[PDB]
Amino acid sequence: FRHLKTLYPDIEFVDLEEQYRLSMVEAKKRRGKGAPKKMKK
Amino acid sequence: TRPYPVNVEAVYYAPLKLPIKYGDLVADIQLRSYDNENLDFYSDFILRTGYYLGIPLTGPKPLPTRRERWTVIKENFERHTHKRLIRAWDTNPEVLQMLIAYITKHSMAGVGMKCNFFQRSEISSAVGQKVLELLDSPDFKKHL
Amino acid sequence: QHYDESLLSRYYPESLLKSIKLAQQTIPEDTKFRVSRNVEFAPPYLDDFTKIHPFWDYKPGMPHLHAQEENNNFSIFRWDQVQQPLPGEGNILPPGVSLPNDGGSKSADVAAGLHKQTGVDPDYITRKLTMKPLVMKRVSNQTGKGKIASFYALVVVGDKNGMVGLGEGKSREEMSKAIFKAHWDAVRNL
Amino acid sequence: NNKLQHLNNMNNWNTQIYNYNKNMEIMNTMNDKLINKLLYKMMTLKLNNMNINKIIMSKTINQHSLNKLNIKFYYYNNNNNYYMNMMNKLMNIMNNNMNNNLCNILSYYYKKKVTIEPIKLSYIYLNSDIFSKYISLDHNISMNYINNINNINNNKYNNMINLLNNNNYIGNINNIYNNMTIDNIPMDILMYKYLVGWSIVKLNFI
Amino acid sequence: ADLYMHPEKWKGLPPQRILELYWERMARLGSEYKPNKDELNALLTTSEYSNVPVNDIKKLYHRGEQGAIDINSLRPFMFDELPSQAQELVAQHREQRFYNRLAAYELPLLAQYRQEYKRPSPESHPVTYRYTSYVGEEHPNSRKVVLSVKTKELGLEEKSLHKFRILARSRYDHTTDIFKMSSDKFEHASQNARYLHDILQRLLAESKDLTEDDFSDVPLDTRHTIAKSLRKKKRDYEFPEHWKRPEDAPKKKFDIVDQLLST
Amino acid sequence: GNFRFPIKTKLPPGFINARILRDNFKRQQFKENEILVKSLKFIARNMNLPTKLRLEAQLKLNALPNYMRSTQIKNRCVDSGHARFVLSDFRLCRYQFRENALKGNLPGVKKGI
RNA sequence: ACUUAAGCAGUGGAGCAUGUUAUUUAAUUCGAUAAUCCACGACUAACCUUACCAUAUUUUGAAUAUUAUAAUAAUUAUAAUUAUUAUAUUACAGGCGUUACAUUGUUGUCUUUAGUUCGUGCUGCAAAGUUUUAGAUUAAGUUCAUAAACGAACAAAACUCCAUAUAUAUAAUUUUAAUUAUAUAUAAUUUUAUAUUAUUUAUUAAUAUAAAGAAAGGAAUUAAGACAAAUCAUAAUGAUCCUUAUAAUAUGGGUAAUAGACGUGCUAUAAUAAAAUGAUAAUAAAAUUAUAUAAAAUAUAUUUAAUUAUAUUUAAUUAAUAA
Ligand SMILES: [Mg+2]
Ligand SMILES: [Mg+2]
Ligand SMILES: [Mg+2]
Ligand SMILES: [Mg+2]
Ligand SMILES: [Mg+2]
Repeated sequence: FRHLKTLYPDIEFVDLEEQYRLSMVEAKKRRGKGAPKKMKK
Repeated sequence: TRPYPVNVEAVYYAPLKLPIKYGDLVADIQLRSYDNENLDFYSDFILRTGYYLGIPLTGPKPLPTRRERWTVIKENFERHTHKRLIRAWDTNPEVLQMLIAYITKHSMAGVGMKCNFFQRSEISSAVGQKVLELLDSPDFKKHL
Repeated sequence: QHYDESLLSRYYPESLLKSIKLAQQTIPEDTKFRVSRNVEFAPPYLDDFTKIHPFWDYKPGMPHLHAQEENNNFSIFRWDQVQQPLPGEGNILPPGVSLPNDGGSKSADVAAGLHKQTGVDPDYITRKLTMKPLVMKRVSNQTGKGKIASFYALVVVGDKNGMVGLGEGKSREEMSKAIFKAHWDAVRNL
Repeated sequence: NNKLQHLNNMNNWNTQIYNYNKNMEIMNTMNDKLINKLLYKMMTLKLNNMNINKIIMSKTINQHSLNKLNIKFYYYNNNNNYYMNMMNKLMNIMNNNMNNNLCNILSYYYKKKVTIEPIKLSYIYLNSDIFSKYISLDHNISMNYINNINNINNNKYNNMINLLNNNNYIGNINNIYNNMTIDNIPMDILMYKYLVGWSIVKLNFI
Repeated sequence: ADLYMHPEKWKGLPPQRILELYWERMARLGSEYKPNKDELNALLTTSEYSNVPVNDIKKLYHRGEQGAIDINSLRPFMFDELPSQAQELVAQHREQRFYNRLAAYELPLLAQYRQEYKRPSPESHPVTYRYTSYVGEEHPNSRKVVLSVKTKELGLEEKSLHKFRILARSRYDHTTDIFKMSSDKFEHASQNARYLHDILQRLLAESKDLTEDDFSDVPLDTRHTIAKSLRKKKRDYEFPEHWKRPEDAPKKKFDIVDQLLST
Repeated sequence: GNFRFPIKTKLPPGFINARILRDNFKRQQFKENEILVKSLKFIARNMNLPTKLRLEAQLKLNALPNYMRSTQIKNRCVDSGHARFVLSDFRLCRYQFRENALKGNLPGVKKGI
């Protein structure tokens, strides 16, 4: 799916699974249940 | 009523087969598929193609069906490989090439082929390379 | 059998003519044809295959398994509609349809069913009779699994000129069906 | 014995293939699965925002021939002359684009020629898979069918006995099939024509 | 026929033709599609054919779906379509008709490429090569070649033939008198054919050589053939000759009907 | 830093988990190092050659990393990543094999009669 | 009426194999516990598998997207743009973490499935009932009878598919097993004629005799309840928890330790039973061989040979052909 934007610029493809994952991250983001920031080396 | 020539009539009947004159076996065509309807239809088409190409073809000899079985722990699953055989006799290699190319052009789904060609004719090392290189290398040549 | 060239020329396209010539010289005239048994290569009907039927034959330009068109010569560029429309009338209706709006109220149904079942005149029922519901209630029955509710309707119908009838109807599903049954019974009890 | 009155047992399987090289057959099955999932992912199309069309398509039928692959699938969608909507662009990139159409990339993927065949279904209850994916977001007929089949059989019988009363080759083909024709035989003999039952997903067609 | 690619030639065409060419160019070009002057001017003429105002077609051309937006579920069944399964059956019949037409009107055109079978004269063409071709597959066994020859037709005298058979070892079968060799080591089948032919020339050359060769006193070994035959069932027996009694055979009976029908 | 394994290996095209990734790494590295390992084994197992070369070959064989060994490759389900009850005819565990056979994804498979 | 009681055939005290439990262990990865009994998945655990222990060791990691610097190309014109490929970039990815963290999906176990609704008709003022019948028959829903009840839909049955017996086609009987192979088709739920005994008494069952029969077995296919589940390894989604650690890689170890305890199998405890031998080779079926199989031969155990096990060497076969 990553390759599609390069191949077919006119057509705009929505991958539903990534939208669901992003919305779930936002939902956990809203309630402060987000993952702790990864330690910088 | 409406004239219907011989070609259209031949479609509505079993494929015509040319007689074998000499008896030389030039090509064996084995068709195998997991279902039989497509298999027999394609065999019939090959027979018609061979007839119109002038190729004596014996016919689709039924060969033993292979049965693969699997057990899921107790459900039984199985796959049947149906196999047909068509043999070609007394014709030139070029005509076999035309037959095979044409029937490959118009093949049917789910059917696989093997073509064995008999050509009567007149009487008249990657690992090894690597082993030599290692033996030349200065980790093995240093032990001579 | 064998036909002379002109007779086929008038009755067949020119391109197919050369195929028919080669078939004529290829198939002996004394040929005997035996029907096949295991595999039916030909259609059940009779056809000379000269013309392409839009429904029963692969559409020209449509990609498919046996597409003989060059891969980039397909002529299907608008995908909005169903590509191959239905043949014949354009419809697939069963021998008798029964859809009054898609085939290719209480008073009306009461009148029709009553004329069908007892011979009563529909027009008299629809025009002259008037219904007023008298009793409308919910009655329950206990059962081992649970309590089951039903709707009871008692209605009175009459033409206001000396004919009056009483009808009772029960329905577990809806009160409207109970009123329908009560109207039916009241018409029967005139 | 007739292809208008039965469904080929080959059509039962989504990937219909036989290869002498069994490893290539397994590879083709895996490729069919993965490409089917990718085709599933490509079926949603939005134009800017608030224009999210979702095409529901059944599972793909991968017809493997010796010199070609055909990916057949059914799909549901939903002044039109002078522009292109998202679904039309999707199909045109499936087959019609000159430069980087999908079937060329799939041909490089499979190492054999590839074509894609989308077919539109104007309703949702004409396919169990499409119907299920969408909702995620008769005795007279039989009597007529049997009697009419008997009519065709008896008509061929009548033609043959008449031809006999006027090897096993009998006579001209036209007299054998005097009245049988494209208009009357095909549509009448076809099966699975009407939906006679359903249970929301199992659709019974007879 | 190159109408769609060059913008210059839409003028004067039937309206449906301009519309189809417009669709063709746009669909084929895809992302590389760009507006053109002549296509728009030709599309201006198509306003009469269909129910569209001129400015409306300009707008639709300019801005796609959204320009048109700025300007169903569980629907009743109209009996205008088939189920998917019935459509599969119709596809089967479409394939059947395609093949029927093909056999009807193209296969008769393959007779022009007929050629007579010049039989390779049996004695002077005794070596048969088997090549295998798995059509439409990359099968490693496509490289195997089999060279088989009935040893009698080899041009050899008794001592040379006996040497040939002795040196063949397991590759020679005394019962069927066949010498068969299989080669699949090289990548292609032609390389294996050359390999087999060269080995045959070596074997023949040194079998024909009897100058310093004394393999007459070595009996031919058949233990491999003995085992191969021992791994098969035999139906050698036959009905005893003396047991046959032709006297009791069915005797055909006279029937005058066919006599008069034929004479 | 960027990748768990010493050498860059492309991602499998289907279901992914850690054990599938390790399996794929070992498989690809076996592909690359097969010829070298076979040559080393030949030099080690060839009694014609001097003993010193045989011992050198054996020591070099022992020095190789684990992702080059042939035995360490284990067949895993390509749909769930399970390593047991894997059918090599489809490279699926018995459960995934069952579901795919019921759904018709496997060509030619049917229910037993 | 499951299950029991009876009859028959066994197995059953020992050794080993293989599980579970206990105990130990650094770990001996995971499984049950509301009082009969039950923690018990193995289509192969040396490494991998692997999930456990020890020691080191990796930190945007496996993906998606953002925002930036480097090379590659394509164009325009060194620059502009596009892409690709790296390096960062942080949302995060990841988790064989948790069922005392829940709900669907299902996976099974048990019961009921000639029965449940719907439509009419009829009885009762009505809630309701649908009646004889709480019938007969069979080994059993397999079959009848009656009566204000009669219908349609599912379900069941029929039907379907195996097996069997035949017919047609196909095979130039060297891919030979034509005694075979696989396509189509037919056939049966057996049909009859009498005798005797019962019978709702014949236009019925029990048998038995005679006649035509190749005809004698089998599987699948539906819903409704109710219980059990996290090796629910039969999954998904969500809840919560870790984010230098409960994530990830490598080396080795462990899953095989034994006082014991109980299951499951294999080998035995001798003569209605074990051993040796039995080459023109007594007699099969179903499988498997491109990530192979390994024939015959030579050599060593070893000894005239044979047998058996390895070694050397690959003959054919990628297959109705050879193994
Ligand atoms: Mg292993
Ligand atoms: Mg380890
Ligand atoms: Mg281990
Ligand atoms: Mg997570
Ligand atoms: Mg873990």
